[PDB]
Amino acid sequence: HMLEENIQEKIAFIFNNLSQSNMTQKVEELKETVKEEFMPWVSQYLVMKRVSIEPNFHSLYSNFLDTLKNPEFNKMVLNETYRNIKVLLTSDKAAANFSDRSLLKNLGHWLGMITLAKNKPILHTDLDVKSLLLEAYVKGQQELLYVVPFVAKVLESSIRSVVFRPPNPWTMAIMNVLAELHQEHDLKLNLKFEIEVLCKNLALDINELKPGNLLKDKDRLKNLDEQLS
Amino acid sequence: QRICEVWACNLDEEMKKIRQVIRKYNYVAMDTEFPGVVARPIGEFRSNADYQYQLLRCNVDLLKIIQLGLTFMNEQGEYPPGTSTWQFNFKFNLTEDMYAQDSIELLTTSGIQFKKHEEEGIETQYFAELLMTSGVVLCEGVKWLSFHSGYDFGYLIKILTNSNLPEEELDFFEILRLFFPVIYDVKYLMKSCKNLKGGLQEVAEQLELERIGPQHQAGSDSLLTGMAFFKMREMFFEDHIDDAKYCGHLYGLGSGSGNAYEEE
Ligand SMILES: [Cl-]
Ligand SMILES: [Mg+2]
Ligand SMILES: [Mg+2]
Ligand SMILES: [Mg+2]
Repeated sequence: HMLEENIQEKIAFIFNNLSQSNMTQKVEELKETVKEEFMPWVSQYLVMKRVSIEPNFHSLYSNFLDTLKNPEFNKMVLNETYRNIKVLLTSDKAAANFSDRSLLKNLGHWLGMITLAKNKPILHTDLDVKSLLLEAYVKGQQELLYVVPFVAKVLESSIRSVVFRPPNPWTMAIMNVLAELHQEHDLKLNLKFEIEVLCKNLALDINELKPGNLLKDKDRLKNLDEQLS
Repeated sequence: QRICEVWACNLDEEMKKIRQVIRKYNYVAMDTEFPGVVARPIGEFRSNADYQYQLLRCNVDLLKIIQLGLTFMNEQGEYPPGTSTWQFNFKFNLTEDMYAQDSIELLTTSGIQFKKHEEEGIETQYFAELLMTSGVVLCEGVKWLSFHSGYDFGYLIKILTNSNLPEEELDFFEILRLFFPVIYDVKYLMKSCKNLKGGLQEVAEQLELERIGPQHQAGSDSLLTGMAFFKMREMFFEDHIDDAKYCGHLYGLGSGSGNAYEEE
């Protein structure tokens, strides 16, 4: 529906069958059979129609971007990623919306891979992860459920990065907010678990983190720049 | 209002501004102040090829930064309206920390308020956290201007990595290039400018520059560094600098091959 069906299936076929071996083939297929002008749309297709739903192939799709070696395209993909994360983060949330949360998680994982994993920062003007967590904390369980798993997924990609790998001060700043949320008595079972798992993935001892007293600022919580709806 | 003084209480507030000027002003001129040098590394001899770095590492791991000064500029050497230079003042405690006696006296003479630093100084790890995601580091497009600055970047790397510096000089540059893709060390460039020699203040005088603010403080030094670059670029380099020739080479260290330490 975003592209006329002929041009649509043409690029659907590039990513339809993708592998380690046919990688360089498919990257040339794309470079020739598709016009440069459609690349912003190829970038939407990749983020929305593939990456969002199939987390099993994120390494492949990342290898693709690597092989393609196109920075202006890589930039498009990063903006598309942020745009969609925004839509979901400012959506009408409901207990029932499992699908929306799944998409946000995958888009989180993907964001980690194309920024952190590649020694590039998640810019404060694009996304303020620390404030997202605190805002989630004041708005409710629902918002937390939408946000903690999502933040976990993006941080998973810090271990693979000489820059953000612990004990990076930003990475550890985020981890310390999570460590404080984990101390909260009425934090859903599944999110205490999600946070625990994240520590093991980063080879961290949850108990050695240094929780702060941010959740008690109140005055600060009242003045956050909202990133949620 | 040309040079803003930053402490703990107004760091968050000023980063908010820096976050924005970096977009339009991608040239960053920098200088630090710290308690000098107190030691020579054990087991290393001056004759070693990497001795200058090993001497840097030895003292940076051991001592705490006292001031960072950042001055923002653009392609043509213009400044943003209002403040163009921020002077970050870091937590420092003369009872607890280490220092070379002379440096504290010189820094004191220059106007450093050591008691205010002890009480209202910025924590360096919190400062790293905020710099990390501000566009001022790690991002392409930005360009760092410096002066005899091996030790300056050693502190910035120590702060951004929250770790001791890498054992080997090779490794220090690898991680250095990630945080700071493009660096120009005016004192390095000066090795190609007949009749330009000396410290920052001396070079400032030969180039007929007018220093704004207190000498031997970071903010003012960074702004003078900034001026010395854009003035030197037109006068000796025809308003263009060859990356392959000059980018990334810090004065006194092994890249671009004579003391790394900015003696007085
Ligand atoms: Cl320090
Ligand atoms: Mg200096
Ligand atoms: Mg050795
Ligand atoms: Mg100085």
